[PDB]
Amino acid sequence: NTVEKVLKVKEEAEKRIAEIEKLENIEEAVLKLLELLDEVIHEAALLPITPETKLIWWEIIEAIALAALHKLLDGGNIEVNILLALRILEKAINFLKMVGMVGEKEFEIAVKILEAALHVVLTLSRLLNELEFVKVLVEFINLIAKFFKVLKGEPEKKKRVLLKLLEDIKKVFELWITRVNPEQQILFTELVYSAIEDLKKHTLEVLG
Amino acid sequence: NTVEKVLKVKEEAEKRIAEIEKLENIEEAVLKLLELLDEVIHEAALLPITPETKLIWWEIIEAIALAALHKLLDGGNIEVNILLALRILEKAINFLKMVGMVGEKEFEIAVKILEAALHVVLTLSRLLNELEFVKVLVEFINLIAKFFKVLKGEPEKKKRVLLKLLEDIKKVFELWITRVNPEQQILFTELVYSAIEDLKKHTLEVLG
Amino acid sequence: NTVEKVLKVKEEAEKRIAEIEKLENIEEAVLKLLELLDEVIHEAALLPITPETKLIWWEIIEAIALAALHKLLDGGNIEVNILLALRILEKAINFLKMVGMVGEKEFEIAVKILEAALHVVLTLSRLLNELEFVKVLVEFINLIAKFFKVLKGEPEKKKRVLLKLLEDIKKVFELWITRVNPEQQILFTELVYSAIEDLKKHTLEVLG
Amino acid sequence: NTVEKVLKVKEEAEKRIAEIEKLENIEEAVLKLLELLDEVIHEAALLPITPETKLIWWEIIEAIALAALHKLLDGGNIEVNILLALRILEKAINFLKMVGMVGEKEFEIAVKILEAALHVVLTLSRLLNELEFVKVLVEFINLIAKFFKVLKGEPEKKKRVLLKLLEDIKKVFELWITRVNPEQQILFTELVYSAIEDLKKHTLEVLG
Amino acid sequence: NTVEKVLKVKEEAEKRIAEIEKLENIEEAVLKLLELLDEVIHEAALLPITPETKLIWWEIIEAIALAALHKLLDGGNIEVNILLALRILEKAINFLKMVGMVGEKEFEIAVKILEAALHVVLTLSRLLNELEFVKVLVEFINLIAKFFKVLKGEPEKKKRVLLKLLEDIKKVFELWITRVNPEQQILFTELVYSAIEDLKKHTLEVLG
Ligand SMILES: [Zn+2]
Ligand SMILES: [Zn+2]
Ligand SMILES: [Zn+2]
Ligand SMILES: [Zn+2]
Ligand SMILES: [Zn+2]
Ligand SMILES: [Zn+2]
Ligand SMILES: [Zn+2]
Ligand SMILES: [Zn+2]
Ligand SMILES: [Zn+2]
Ligand SMILES: [Zn+2]
Repeated sequence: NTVEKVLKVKEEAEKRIAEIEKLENIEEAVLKLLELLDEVIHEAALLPITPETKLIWWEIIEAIALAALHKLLDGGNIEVNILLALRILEKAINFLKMVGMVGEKEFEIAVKILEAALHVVLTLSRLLNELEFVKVLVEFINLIAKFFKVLKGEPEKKKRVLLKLLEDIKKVFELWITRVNPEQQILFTELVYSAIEDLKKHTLEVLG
Repeated sequence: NTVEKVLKVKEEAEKRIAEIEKLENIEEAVLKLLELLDEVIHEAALLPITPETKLIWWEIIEAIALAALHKLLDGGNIEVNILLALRILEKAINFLKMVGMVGEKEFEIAVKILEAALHVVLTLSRLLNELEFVKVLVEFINLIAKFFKVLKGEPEKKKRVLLKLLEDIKKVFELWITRVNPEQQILFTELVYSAIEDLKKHTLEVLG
Repeated sequence: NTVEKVLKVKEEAEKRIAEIEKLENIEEAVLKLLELLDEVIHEAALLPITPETKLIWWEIIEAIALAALHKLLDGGNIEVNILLALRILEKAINFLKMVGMVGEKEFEIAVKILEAALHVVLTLSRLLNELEFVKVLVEFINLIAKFFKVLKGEPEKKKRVLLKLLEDIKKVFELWITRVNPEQQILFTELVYSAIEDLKKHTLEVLG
Repeated sequence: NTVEKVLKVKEEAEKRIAEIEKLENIEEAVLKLLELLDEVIHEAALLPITPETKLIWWEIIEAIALAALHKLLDGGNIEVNILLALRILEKAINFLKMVGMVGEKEFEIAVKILEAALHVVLTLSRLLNELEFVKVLVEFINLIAKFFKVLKGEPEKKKRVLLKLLEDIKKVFELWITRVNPEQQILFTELVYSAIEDLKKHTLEVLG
Repeated sequence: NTVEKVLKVKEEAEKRIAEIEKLENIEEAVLKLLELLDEVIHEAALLPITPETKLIWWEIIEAIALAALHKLLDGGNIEVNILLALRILEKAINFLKMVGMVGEKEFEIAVKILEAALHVVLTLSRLLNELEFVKVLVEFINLIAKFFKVLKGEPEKKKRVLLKLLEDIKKVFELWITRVNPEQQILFTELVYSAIEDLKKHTLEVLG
């Protein structure tokens, strides 16, 4: 049966997650987690999707992704780690496209993954240069736009989630901007606020 | 009749624009929009131009170009996006050459395209390095000189448009220069101001 | 009986695979595996195909091909190894042609062989020059088009497999393109995206 | 017998240490000490480890490491010296991995090396910029996590050592933070306290 | 007697080594040393091997190989020198094959030759381009796999030697990777780490 295959995949994935967790070397652990995500998504693509297996696939993806993000917080190069976080998010979005329609549980899981990735990215970007920080900010805003355009749901819930993410981003940016001299302050504030407003317009038209 | 052909081209172009707008991947969307612009210009070159069809052709070009520029604001690599904006402007200038004489409506449309490209370029160049920023500035000033050399119109209107563009450039540059140490400040100020003065001279002699 | 002959061939092939695995020199090992594959295909052509023997033939082909691909990862010249991987894929496609109609198990085996070849090719192509890398990419996209044109199955499964392969290719290409200067970036991006869209068109029309 | 070989190695290492101490140029001395450490570790890996030779190997490694760290305090480029301290610590951790089980004396020696490296790193990082200082802090916290993950011992002793190291780090950080403006203060305090809490969690789970 | 012949070979080999050492031109000296190695191996193949003569043959091979490697460090073309180091290693491996069973002294000599070749290769590859450096790394990892597959010994000693070699390679690679932009960083890290994991799997299966 298909469900039996999915739970076998889940068991093997948890075993591999424990094995990687016992690897004592963070740089070679995140790559193994990414390869595990790739294998899981390949297996998911092999078999046809059904409502009962969607939740199990989402739990597998959520476990692997959260483990990988926390490992990204545990040492390495900052820019490489930010790139890896964005790539994990992109793989999640591709799986979202493949799985099609989602329910409330899948919506919650996807929002959890997005929120964890956002927190990791903000924590890591606190240590970048000015141009790199603002570039990472703009890139993540565009990624949020893509994620909300692919993911479907009731407009009110998506609006609330978007507001929460924007408040997180704004808090970090308003703390960070005080170090960049009053003219670069104006430049970066205009750029970031325009990006946020364009994001709001895009997702609000998506809601309609 | 030529007019029905041009309106059919317009209908097809709007249909393709909607299709591209629903493509969820920005990097593949700008390239498709540029390809659509190329096909539209090839069709325009195929049939001979008349006063009635000029306006319709300009609306098609305006729609495609504005969509492409806004998509350029929506994610990608900064330098590639700036190059693509300059490419869209150059295609518009080549179409202006092909058309020949331009009236008031066509002048207004072309000025709008130029202003949109300038705003996109400034917004994106805010995130570049020093040398790359100044190189982009000089390149866009030269592009403005070429655009005003090709385009014909009343000297006072062109003077007002040129002054507005120069004020935009000067505002962005005067905000940006405060971050580059007082000697590089003198170097870049000399270079940029000389470029602007040469642009003024060239366009004022173009007025004739 | 025919089935007895097929299992005799299978046993001989496994014995030869073990012998080659104990050969300690990779360049001679891949060629010996290719010769074994040729012998197996000749034997398959000699006997008439039946539904029960199709699975056994596919298992033999799968074992030999996966062993040869993993050996291709284990040392040699990069370009020769890429060519050998493509040759193994082409031999599998020719066997697919000779066999004809396939079930779900044969579909899974063929997709697994294709994915193993794709991963080997991407890994080996990371070390090529710009032009060679893009040439290998385009050649493999055309090979994927041929493979999907020859292989028959339900449109949804083929669409999912194609999407997964395209995501893999886009992953590697988007990591690689950041080293080739913002103008070659535009050139290669246009070329590769046009190739991918043409592949999508061909495959989707094949599905219908 | 292995033992007399190990004391030969010890005699040669001490002779080379004296020779390097008489070299009057600090940049060439740290590199020579690192080469000597590499040679000693190669010799150690050559022969199989025994309980009696473990102590002698640890005394040799402790002598070389302490000499190299003190030489790192005696002049050079700050960032290169911090990097070299981290690499000495990483070599000690790799030797910990190779040896395996560690007794009380080896535990004391390893903690001595770790504490010396920490004090050197804090002293040198006192002269860095804000971003570089906080990056070095986070890197060393992750290195402490790796060191405690590899090294085994009674939970209470490891807890006490961890508390001592954290008090050292916190004292230096609380002195340093008063110079970075009240908003960057909040940013860096959040980041550093989160890193310390993660370190505590990881180590305490390792103890269990 | 055979032993007398072997010591005659040794005496003339040392005489030739001194003559070559007095040659003042390194390019002609490495080729002469390689020719001397070829002559020695031909002589060794001429007479049948015995337990007593194996050690003497290994001392001759070790002397010639170490002299040739150090000369490779003393000037020439970087790529040609790396190739020549690999050829010296391959000749040593072929001699290992022809000799057969290996004791502890021969194991020690072979490991020393391998380590000398590895250090020469790392030192010379420090000055290559990105693609050439990674290609040399992958080639040497495959050569290490071949060497450990041909050479026989107790699993623990081979495991320790392999771990030391991997730490050497990782040290050089982690110093080098910081210059290649964060996306090529991910690409090369995935490639190299996968190669190292495959090497570990291969030799650990060989140990069993
Ligand atoms: Zn952690
Ligand atoms: Zn939040
Ligand atoms: Zn937008
Ligand atoms: Zn304006
Ligand atoms: Zn292998
Ligand atoms: Zn894949
Ligand atoms: Zn001192
Ligand atoms: Zn202390
Ligand atoms: Zn020399
Ligand atoms: Zn070494």
